[PDB]
Amino acid sequence: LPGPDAEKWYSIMYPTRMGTPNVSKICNFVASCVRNRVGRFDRAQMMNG
Amino acid sequence: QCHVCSAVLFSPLDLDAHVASHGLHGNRHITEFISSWQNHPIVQVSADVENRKTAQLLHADTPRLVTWDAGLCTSFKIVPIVPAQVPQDVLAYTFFTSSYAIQSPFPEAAVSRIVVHTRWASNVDFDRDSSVIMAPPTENNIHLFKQLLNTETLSVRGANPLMFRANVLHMLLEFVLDNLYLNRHTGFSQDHTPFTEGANLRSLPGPDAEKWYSIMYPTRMGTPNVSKICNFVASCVRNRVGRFDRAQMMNGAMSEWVDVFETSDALTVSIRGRWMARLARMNINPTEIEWALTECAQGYVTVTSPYAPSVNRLMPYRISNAERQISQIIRVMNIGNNATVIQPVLQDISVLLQRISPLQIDPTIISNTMSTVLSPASSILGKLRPSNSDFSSFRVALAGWLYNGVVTTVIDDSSYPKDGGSVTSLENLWDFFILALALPLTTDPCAPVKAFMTLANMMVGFETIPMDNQIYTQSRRASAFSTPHTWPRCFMNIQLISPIDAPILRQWAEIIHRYWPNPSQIRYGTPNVFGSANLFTPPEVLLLPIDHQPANVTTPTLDFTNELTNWRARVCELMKNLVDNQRYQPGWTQSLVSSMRGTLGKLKLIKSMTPMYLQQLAPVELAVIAPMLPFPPFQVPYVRLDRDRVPTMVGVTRQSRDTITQPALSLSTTNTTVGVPLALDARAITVALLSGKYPPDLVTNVWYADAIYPMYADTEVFSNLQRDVITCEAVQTLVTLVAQISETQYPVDRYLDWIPSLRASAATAATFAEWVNTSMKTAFDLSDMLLEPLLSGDPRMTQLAIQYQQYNGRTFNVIPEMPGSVIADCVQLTAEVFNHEYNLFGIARGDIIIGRVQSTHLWSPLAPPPDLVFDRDTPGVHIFGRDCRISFGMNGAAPMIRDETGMMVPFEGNWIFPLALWQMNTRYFNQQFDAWIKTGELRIRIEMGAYPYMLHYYDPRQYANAWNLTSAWLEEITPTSIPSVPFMVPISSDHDISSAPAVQYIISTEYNDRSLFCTNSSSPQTIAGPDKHIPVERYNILTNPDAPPTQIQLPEVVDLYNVVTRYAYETPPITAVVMGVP
Amino acid sequence: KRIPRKTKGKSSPATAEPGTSNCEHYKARPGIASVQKATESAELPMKNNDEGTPDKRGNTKGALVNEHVEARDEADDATKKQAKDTEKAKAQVTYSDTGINNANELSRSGNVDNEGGSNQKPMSTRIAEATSAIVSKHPA
Ligand SMILES: [Zn+2]
Repeated sequence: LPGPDAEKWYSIMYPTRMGTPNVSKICNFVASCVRNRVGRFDRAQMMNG
Repeated sequence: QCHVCSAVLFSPLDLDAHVASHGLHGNRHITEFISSWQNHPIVQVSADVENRKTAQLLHADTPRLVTWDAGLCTSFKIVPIVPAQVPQDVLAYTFFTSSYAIQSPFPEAAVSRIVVHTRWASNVDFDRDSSVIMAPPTENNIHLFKQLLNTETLSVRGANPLMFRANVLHMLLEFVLDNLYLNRHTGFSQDHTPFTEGANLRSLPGPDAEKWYSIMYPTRMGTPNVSKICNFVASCVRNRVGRFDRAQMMNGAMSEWVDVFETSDALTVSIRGRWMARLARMNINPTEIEWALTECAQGYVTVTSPYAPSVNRLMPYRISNAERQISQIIRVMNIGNNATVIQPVLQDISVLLQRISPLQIDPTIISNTMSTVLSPASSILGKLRPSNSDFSSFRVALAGWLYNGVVTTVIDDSSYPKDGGSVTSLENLWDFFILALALPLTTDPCAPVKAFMTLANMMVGFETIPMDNQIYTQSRRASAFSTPHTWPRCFMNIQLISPIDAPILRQWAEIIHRYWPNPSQIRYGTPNVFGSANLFTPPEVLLLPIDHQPANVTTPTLDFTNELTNWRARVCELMKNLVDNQRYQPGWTQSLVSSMRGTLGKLKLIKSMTPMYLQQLAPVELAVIAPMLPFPPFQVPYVRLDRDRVPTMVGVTRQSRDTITQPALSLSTTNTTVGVPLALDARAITVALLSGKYPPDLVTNVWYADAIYPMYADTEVFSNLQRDVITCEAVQTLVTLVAQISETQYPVDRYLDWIPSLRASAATAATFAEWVNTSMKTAFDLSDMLLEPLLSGDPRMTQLAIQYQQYNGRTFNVIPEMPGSVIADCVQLTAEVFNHEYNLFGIARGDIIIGRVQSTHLWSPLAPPPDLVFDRDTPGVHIFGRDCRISFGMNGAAPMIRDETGMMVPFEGNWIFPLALWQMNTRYFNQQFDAWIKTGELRIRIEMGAYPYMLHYYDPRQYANAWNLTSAWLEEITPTSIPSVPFMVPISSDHDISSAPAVQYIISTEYNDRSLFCTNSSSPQTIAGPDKHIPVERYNILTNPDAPPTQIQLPEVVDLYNVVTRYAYETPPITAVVMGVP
Repeated sequence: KRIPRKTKGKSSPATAEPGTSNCEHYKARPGIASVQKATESAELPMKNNDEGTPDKRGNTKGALVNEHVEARDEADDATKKQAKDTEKAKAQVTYSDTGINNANELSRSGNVDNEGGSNQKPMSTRIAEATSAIVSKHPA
């Protein structure tokens, strides 16, 4: 997404992308989450380019 | 002069260079043409040569296929790693007073490795500048694996492990693309050395010849001393040296092909053999060339190409329609609704057709015919403007017949009558008359509908016709009938137009239905040799919306048989009927009937030769021009009036026939018409039709024999053939390579699966395709476009295809099945070879194990003892998934980490980590684990699949610790980049040495040290350290006595001593003698 | 003999016979010169349309403009070039303002990517910003 910066947004948007090194509550939740639900999964492409 | 081509030479001593083109070995040109009736030779040179002294140019961006090579064709050299010199018992050979020093075929060093330096020792006339060069394994080579998409990473001295496969594939592509050379027949020399007595030897062009014998002839040195090299030499045979056999086709005193024994490698010799076969099978004959030209000239010009019989001549100009059509499709996609692309082609063809055509247009004919001194005889003359000499619209319309499927020529909106119009106004009637004679020459799929509806519009208010719905009244501008789905039922069926209500309009519809011109076709080109790039049509026809006839200039000018003259007469008679009784011109205070009828008759009958020219001679000129065009005609069938069979859309498909994917229509289907629309001014076309004369002395044989010669002396078909060959090769290579990194459905057998990679997306595939395209372009030395339109829009394709649809949903899918491609086949072969000898390129298969090994034993980490390694079947191991959660242990408790099964284990034992685990969080781990690996019991196996490596040789008699290197690697493996795995291997020694402890941490799981050539090459034996003799199986044809000199075990192991075929062709320029037909 | 490279690569007794004559006597009606000039003009090859293709780093080449707007602009440019070639202030053949409603025409530009998304931020910067979030640093 546009703006002066997006590094914070890449972490806020996708909770299940962070690594799981600890045994903290956030880490436990991320580990309990499902791995294959991130970003786009469907699209409607009609014309090349 | 020369008695072969009747060419005049100023200096008789330069006749040898001229006859060299005909093929006579007496004692830079690309095309040489001679004219029979005149003294004006025409020659061609490439577009960038010199001051261009009265020579034409070859503007095609031709590739360079025929490239020679005078040198040994090996690609793997042998380099020393740790040099060492030893005492010798024999120093040199002596012959009377003189003495000669001993030379060794292999470097005398403690250890030796095989690296890859393609064309390291090669003398080439034209280098392709591509190279795969490996530094010795002691140095690091990561620039070759961070090539393609490691644009931004977190460490400059690292490579992304998730993207190794694309880099390896592109490296193999370079390795096979820069070895496309033909061996050459440089001279030989005898040898009376007491070891190679009587055997011929090859000499290389350069400073010294005796320098290059120890290399390429290992058996020239005998067995003076007792070493491993001497032991290897003593086992080979003494008769497989130098020349094997030659040919009976002697050129002067030197043969024209030869087989020799010298150092080489099977991969490159097979690649060059396949390239030789592909180049040889494309050969064409001068007789074929002359036949093609003489039957392309349409019988107006005959050519001849004399030559001498010689087998050793090569000129690749023969292709197939399958390869001819793929490039046509690529060129069609190149446009992409860009009028700037198509404007120069049409403009240049218009100019060339105007220059060639004998028909010259002078508007003075109309002024003379209408001898005037407002009146209808003056309004028409003021409207056609017989003073403007710009008639480019007529020639552009003529040139547009060749590109029906690309561009549609329509009458400009301004030409139609203003704001509707009424039969009431003289000015308006003339606009209609002008439009009516110029409409039939357009390529618009629906011209007659506009022609009928313009008069229907002008006639509103006087007479009416029925309509289909209350949305479309009769007063509807004819400019909106640009699509076949709007043809009125009254126009498609006359009987609904009642003669009681609309007699004049019914007559107009009747005349359109019967006397509208009908299409035809004409033969052209040479399908036997030049192929055919035409789609949706039979491969030897041009389609024309005009019925052609045999060409004779004596036909009557008022011949009411040709469609154009018949159409003019019918339109004029209909206008006479319209204006005869003055039922449609109220308010005309005079009786202009007489003047109007006089003008209409005087314009109906006129001595205009343009209809005859269009009927007879113009198709001949179009058929002559068409084969030589840079853009071969792309044509869609003309239907005269059948609404059922009117094409509407043309598209290009990338996916396969049996796939269910995203519907991605090509950008060419977005046009409202079948192609890109352009507008023409009907006034110029009408003036051109009404005025035109032949020169007062026209002999068509002389005129065309004279005109064809300059335009055939400057041809580029012979270069477009190599162009589309290269295009087809690139297309196949691209589809195969992208299919091996994306999960497309193309059925290639995969050999590089063990190398880690990711599912390539659209962007990754596009970047890889761009790199492949630019590598091929650089290798074949061209700067124009190829494969570039395929880069746009998700280039995860399977096969190229083009199709067009009719009005009633009917389609026509054209799928040109393509033959094999030597580039892709050789890529597959070198992938097979790499699958077995990956270690030669600096890639180690398997994975590494991290753990403390403090012992005084001497073995290579690449070849470890069995007990040190462990796998998933070893009892007590712990396999780790992604969800590893390190928990601290308080009150003196040991820390715990999460196994894949949910159980927690301390930092001790044997573990199995995927590389992704450490790569994800490399900072948390080494903080927690490095203290337990240095002086602990933790042992970790990191499964990686394939990984680059570099070696660090250490002296085995002194203390050495690899903790610094291991810690540097562990701290430098950040996400999106890994540095090469560091290894610490001992040094082989031929003398007994002492032992010192050595701490090692990184050891390979499986065997990876198969790139080691030999250890202590200049010593009787190896006592301490890794032992390795000279690899016998690689020099198979020398050791194995009952082995034919041709057999090679290429798929398993490359053998670096083979028989190579060397020869010297020559490529004479395209010569032709043009003669005129009486 | 070394053939120079076209484009930069990766690293970067006797008697005169009675028949021979050396004086011309014929002048061609379709002139040799006239035809050659036109031929070399038609002989000029096709223009490359590199718009929309990715670069070495992955950024798509071109200018950020709407697709139909780019198509109309290049149609106008083609009309101007036709007028210049025809050396008249007004061009008879126009690829623009044809009179056929062509409002669905699309021509490649730099606005779209291969993944069907906008190019407001060049791709390399998008990948760099994504990877940045993941990075961690040495413990304080
Ligand atoms: Zn000759």
